[PDB]
Amino acid sequence: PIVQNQMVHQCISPRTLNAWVKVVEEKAFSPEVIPMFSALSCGATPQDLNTMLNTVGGHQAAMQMLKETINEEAAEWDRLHPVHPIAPGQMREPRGSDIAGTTSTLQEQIGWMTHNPPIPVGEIYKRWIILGLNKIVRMYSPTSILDIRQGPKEPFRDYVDRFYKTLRAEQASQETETLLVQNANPDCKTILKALGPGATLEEMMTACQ
Amino acid sequence: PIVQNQMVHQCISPRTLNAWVKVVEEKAFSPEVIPMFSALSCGATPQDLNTMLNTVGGHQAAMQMLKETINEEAAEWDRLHPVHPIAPGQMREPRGSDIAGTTSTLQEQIGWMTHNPPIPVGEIYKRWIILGLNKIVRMYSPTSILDIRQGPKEPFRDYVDRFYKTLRAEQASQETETLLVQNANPDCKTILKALGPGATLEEMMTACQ
Amino acid sequence: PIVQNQMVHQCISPRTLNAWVKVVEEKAFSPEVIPMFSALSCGATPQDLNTMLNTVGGHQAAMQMLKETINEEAAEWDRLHPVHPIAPGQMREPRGSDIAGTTSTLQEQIGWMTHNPPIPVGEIYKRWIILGLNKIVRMYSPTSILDIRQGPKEPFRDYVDRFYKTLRAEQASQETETLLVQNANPDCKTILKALGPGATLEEMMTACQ
Amino acid sequence: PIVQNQMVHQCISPRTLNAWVKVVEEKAFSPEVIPMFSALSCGATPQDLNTMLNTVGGHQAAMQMLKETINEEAAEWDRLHPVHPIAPGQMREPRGSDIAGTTSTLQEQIGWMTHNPPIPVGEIYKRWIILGLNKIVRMYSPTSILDIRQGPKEPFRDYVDRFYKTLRAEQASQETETLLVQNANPDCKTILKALGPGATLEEMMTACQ
Amino acid sequence: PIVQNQMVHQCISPRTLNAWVKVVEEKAFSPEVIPMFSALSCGATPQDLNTMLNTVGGHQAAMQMLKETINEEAAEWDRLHPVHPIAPGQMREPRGSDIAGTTSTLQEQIGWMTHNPPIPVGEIYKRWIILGLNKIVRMYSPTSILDIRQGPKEPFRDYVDRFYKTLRAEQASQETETLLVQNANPDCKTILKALGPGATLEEMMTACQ
Amino acid sequence: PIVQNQMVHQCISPRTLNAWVKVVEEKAFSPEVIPMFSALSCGATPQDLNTMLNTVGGHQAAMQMLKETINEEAAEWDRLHPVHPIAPGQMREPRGSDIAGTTSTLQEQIGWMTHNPPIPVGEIYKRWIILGLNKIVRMYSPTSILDIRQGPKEPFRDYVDRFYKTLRAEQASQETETLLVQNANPDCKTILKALGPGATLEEMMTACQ
Ligand SMILES: Cc1[nH]c2ccccc2c1CC(=O)N[C@@H](Cc1ccccc1)C(=O)N(C)c1ccccc1
Ligand SMILES: Cc1[nH]c2ccccc2c1CC(=O)N[C@@H](Cc1ccccc1)C(=O)N(C)c1ccccc1
Ligand SMILES: Cc1[nH]c2ccccc2c1CC(=O)N[C@@H](Cc1ccccc1)C(=O)N(C)c1ccccc1
Ligand SMILES: Cc1[nH]c2ccccc2c1CC(=O)N[C@@H](Cc1ccccc1)C(=O)N(C)c1ccccc1
Ligand SMILES: Cc1[nH]c2ccccc2c1CC(=O)N[C@@H](Cc1ccccc1)C(=O)N(C)c1ccccc1
Ligand SMILES: Cc1[nH]c2ccccc2c1CC(=O)N[C@@H](Cc1ccccc1)C(=O)N(C)c1ccccc1
Ligand SMILES: [Cl-]
Ligand SMILES: [Cl-]
Ligand SMILES: [Cl-]
Ligand SMILES: [Cl-]
Ligand SMILES: [Cl-]
Ligand SMILES: [Cl-]
Repeated sequence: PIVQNQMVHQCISPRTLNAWVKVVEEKAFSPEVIPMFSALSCGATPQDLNTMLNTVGGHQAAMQMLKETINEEAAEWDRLHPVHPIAPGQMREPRGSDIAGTTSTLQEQIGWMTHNPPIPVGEIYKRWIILGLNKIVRMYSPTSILDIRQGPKEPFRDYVDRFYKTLRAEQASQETETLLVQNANPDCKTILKALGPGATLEEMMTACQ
Repeated sequence: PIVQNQMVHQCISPRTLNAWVKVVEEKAFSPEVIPMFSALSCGATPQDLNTMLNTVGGHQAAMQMLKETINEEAAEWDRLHPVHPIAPGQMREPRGSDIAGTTSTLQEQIGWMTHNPPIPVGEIYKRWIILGLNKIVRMYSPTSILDIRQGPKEPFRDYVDRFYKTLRAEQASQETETLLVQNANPDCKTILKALGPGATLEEMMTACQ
Repeated sequence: PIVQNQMVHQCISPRTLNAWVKVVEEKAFSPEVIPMFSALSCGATPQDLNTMLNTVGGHQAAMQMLKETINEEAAEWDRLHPVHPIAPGQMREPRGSDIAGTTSTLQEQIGWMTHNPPIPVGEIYKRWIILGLNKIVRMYSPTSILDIRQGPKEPFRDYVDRFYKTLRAEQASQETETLLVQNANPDCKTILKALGPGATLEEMMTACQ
Repeated sequence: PIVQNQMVHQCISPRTLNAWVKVVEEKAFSPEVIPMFSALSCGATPQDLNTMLNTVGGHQAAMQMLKETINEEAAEWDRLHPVHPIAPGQMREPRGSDIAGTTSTLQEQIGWMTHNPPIPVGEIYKRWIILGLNKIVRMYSPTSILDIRQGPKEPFRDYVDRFYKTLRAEQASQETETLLVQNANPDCKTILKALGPGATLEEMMTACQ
Repeated sequence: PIVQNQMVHQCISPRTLNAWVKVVEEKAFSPEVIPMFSALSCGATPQDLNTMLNTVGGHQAAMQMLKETINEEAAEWDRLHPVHPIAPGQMREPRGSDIAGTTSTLQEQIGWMTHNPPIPVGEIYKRWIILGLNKIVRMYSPTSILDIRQGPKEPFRDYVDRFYKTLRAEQASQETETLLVQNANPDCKTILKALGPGATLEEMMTACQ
Repeated sequence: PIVQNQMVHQCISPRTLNAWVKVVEEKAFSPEVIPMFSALSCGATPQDLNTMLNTVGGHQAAMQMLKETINEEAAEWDRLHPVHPIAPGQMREPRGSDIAGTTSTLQEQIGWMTHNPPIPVGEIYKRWIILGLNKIVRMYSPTSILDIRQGPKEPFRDYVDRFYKTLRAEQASQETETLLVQNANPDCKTILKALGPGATLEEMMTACQ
């Protein structure tokens, strides 16, 4: 990544590398994997981002979907930012493929990211990757919120956990009280109805405790 | 977070990230998880705080209660601190949503936290989160102190552990001798009665050892 | 804690935090936990010390005894050092509750600890905590030294280990040859008697090997 | 490796050393081992690269293939860059065997890598090694893409994972929609045929979900 | 410990603390524990050395022998270096109890160790401790070298391992070919006799392979 | 070790210490242990090298062979470099025993290693140790290359792994195609014969796949 000390390039650490590999091995593409990726790739160059994605073994259906998303965003970038035999020793303008690190060198990437003003190719590429990762999360979300209904003897708290877990995956962690009540079991629904509208989640959970 | 070297921004470390994820996985929302969160988020930006909260998988009923608490505190902040097309290159005043990191950039957050004098948006947001976490702890406290009574053959020490464990959860670690005696078993109660008032916990525990 | 680079404040590390939590989980309040706490809290602010104590789940009977000890020492501090509407921008004198971190801010704590000359509130508070921890160790010491006697077929070395383990807990690691001999079994006692007085532990152990 | 602070030599870290040894022990020569090697050997001298390769126990058939590849590339380097009793205290030009670290000292390697302009012998040697590693990956790829066909009751997602896993190994992670459809089972093939051409992978996977 | 940056005091690290605790837990007082202690206590103050010794739970017979050894060496130090109401703001001369850290403060210890010329109280105290540890190792050595004899079907290599393991413990790793031959089994003894004198260990082991 | 910042002495790290102990515990004296030792002892003083060797428990037959090798090399050093009551405050010339750290202090070792020009006693001693370690590896190599022959149903790849593993141990990783073919089973030998001479290992392995 690029870090302070002056802004200088640093090697990706074994700790960072292992942390990413392990979270994928344990969590696959549960929603919480996205903010972990984002956090672990803080200051990342496009090379660093490709490194992290490449260290993943398996999950290749998802990674191909990721590739396709990246290619679309790169095509759109080029449409919005067309580049014009470059002047000797001068910084060239990055194309989509340069941002994704397929046609740019590390030194070029460092040049853009540390320029004044910077062309933040690390942040732009991360944005495309996170967009692709959110799509994978939505695809792999196993259950519709319509099918999350409280069991006859399921504690209300356990039901609320499932409801908001499902909502998070279906929306890729991007921001329902009435539906929560509607999908509650008849005993807790009666109690929640009696609370009326404007009840907080805390109050609803206390009531069905 | 923001740290010294001059006050500069640093990437959240994999060690910090993993420590938070693991403590939640092992301890859920036992009271001791709060001071761990506070300690692990030392110097945290609002982005860092959202990162830590987002890395948590599951417990989504609690996180939604947390969200609601944050939104209330943000609404109250705006009521107390209304903001007035900003002057070119000047620092704007943070709204509630800027403190919670939904409408502020990392650079803006860095600007407020390192300003002279600082607008400590990291500390303000942490305060709202801890307030929400304490409510979760109180909600998930399984037992009333009224039901913590010493067993006929339960060692006094074991009883005192349960009593103060329960008191801590019920009060979210925010600061009873008579009730302790009252809920003791008849043999130890007789002994403690004979000690009289003004006995320390140490003396009470020695007496029923 | 406060450390050198100039004396500056640093965030407590995840390594330190986890080390303390784990040693308590594994060793409870065996004597060796005290020097570990002292070592892990090197340079600690009162906030850091409260953090470490708060990260402990369970053992709440002991922590309440710790609280009581802290409150006594704070009351005594105030008796010895009474404080007199403070001058603008000037350092106030710490009360007992400021040293224990209940009524002082981190910035105030940093101010006292790094002042010239320093008011070492971190060291003063640690002293009160260690005093409380030593009392817990003495309370939880399961066996009197009077009951540590060598078994008929127990190796002398194994007996000496138990004797000095017990002595350490009973005295909270704060500094017997005749009693060691007296509590030895008849065969080793005969041999040790024949060595006479002035025998070192090494010589005694060699003799009953 | 060589790193910034001025460009200076640093000892390879135990963390780096162990990370490489462990990834080989767990993953052998699965494709994802290559980007891990590349990442762990960031800034590596030829000595460092030989160190990492030498710390591997077993897999000696592969390492001999690696040796042969390195020797070929070294022979080609010498053909392209012939060297001409060197001037006192002056930098000599590296031969193939100097780049591979068999006939060069660490100090010479440091001299080339930190020269102005640099002769990047660490990067040149890594390139030869990665070339050899990609060949090992292609050799050890157990299955042809022609044999990856969707099972009668195999979920489409599971099939796509195998297809792109196989494609990655066969091509050593160096960059098929029609073949994917062709190798799908009759039920999903019917559905995919009906989507027509121009369908993204996402759309194809949604359709056969 | 005291380290470079100027010679400054640093807190003992959790890594160092845990490494010492664990090596004792796993190896007790096998000979190899001594050089580990010495290495882990590099630059240690007397306080640091007491910390490390105090973090050990159990083994209290050995630690009491250690105490006695330390007290003897302290008594001898005072005999050799008698100290003479000290001049204001001046460095006092350390007594035995100051070197062992029972009557000296950390600041005094830092003063002696970083003085010009230094009074290396950390190194002097470590020397006394290692002397005591070597005695513990000799005491706990379970077997005399006279009882290490090669089994009828024991591989010569396995016998040599036991012989030199025993010799190391008996001598506390402080520096026999004829005895090695003498204690060999009749078949290997015949072969070694035929080699004659002046045979290296390598040659002897090859011969009885 | 000695490292850059100016060349200064640093304490050997707990990570380094543990890494060496563990690799020996897991790998004994498999060939790959040598480059690990070399890598872990980067910049090592003779004291550091003795530390690492001393932290090893067991394997004492091998360590005695190591001792003997070191003593021979020290004797040869003295023969080649005889030393001549030294001038006050001046650097003395190191003897063999000074290089091996038996008669030299750490400060003397630091003096030689950081002198201009340096007398690299750390590198000289490491060379003697590695020479001794290579001999141990050759001694403990369990199998002659003459006995590595492909099984009737053993995959060619598995056979090549054994062949080059054996060759590495027999030669202590110091640099056969005809012998590889000669020791292949009759079916693969027929195929390899038909390839003719000049076949690479890759081609041979593809042919017998
Ligand atoms: C964790 C989570 N669950 C969801 C369910 C449905 C939709 C989105 C989500 C999210 C992501 C989610 O909303 N995460 C929060 C952080 C957070 C996490 C946990 C508790 C409180 C705050 C976040 O990133 N931001 C910017 C945020 C902050 C305050 C209020 C609203 C949003
Ligand atoms: C740990 C704990 N148990 C409780 C039970 C009921 C109510 C609150 C709690 C707490 C939190 C709790 O009180 N923690 C203590 C720190 C502490 C922890 C353990 C032992 C001694 C001191 C704390 O944070 N502060 C500021 C404090 C310090 C000294 C006296 C009183 C309070
Ligand atoms: C470890 C231990 N066991 C005891 C039994 C009864 C009373 C006290 C104790 C102690 C604490 C104990 O005495 N620890 C020792 C350090 C130590 C530990 C182990 C071996 C040698 C020295 C200590 O802290 N100091 C200051 C000390 C140093 C030298 C002589 C006497 C005391
Ligand atoms: C991971 C993978 N699977 C493959 C299958 C066939 C051929 C090659 C491969 C690769 C390597 C692979 O292509 N890795 C990608 C990084 C990557 C990994 C995972 C998802 C998205 C991007 C890469 O290194 N680069 C330079 C790249 C970046 C964007 C588009 C195309 C290529
Ligand atoms: C490891 C060991 N085994 C022994 C058996 C009997 C007596 C002493 C010992 C020792 C300690 C032992 O001798 N350790 C060696 C280091 C060493 C360890 C292993 C192999 C080679 C060199 C040592 O510390 N020094 C100073 C040394 C160095 C070279 C020659 C002689 C001594
Ligand atoms: C790993 C190994 N196996 C062997 C079998 C017989 C003889 C020696 C060995 C060695 C040591 C071995 O040769 N290691 C290689 C590094 C290496 C390791 C693995 C693959 C490619 C290169 C090495 O140290 N050097 C200097 C080297 C580099 C390029 C060509 C030839 C030698
Ligand atoms: Cl893969
Ligand atoms: Cl979730
Ligand atoms: Cl608790
Ligand atoms: Cl091998
Ligand atoms: Cl103990
Ligand atoms: Cl040993």
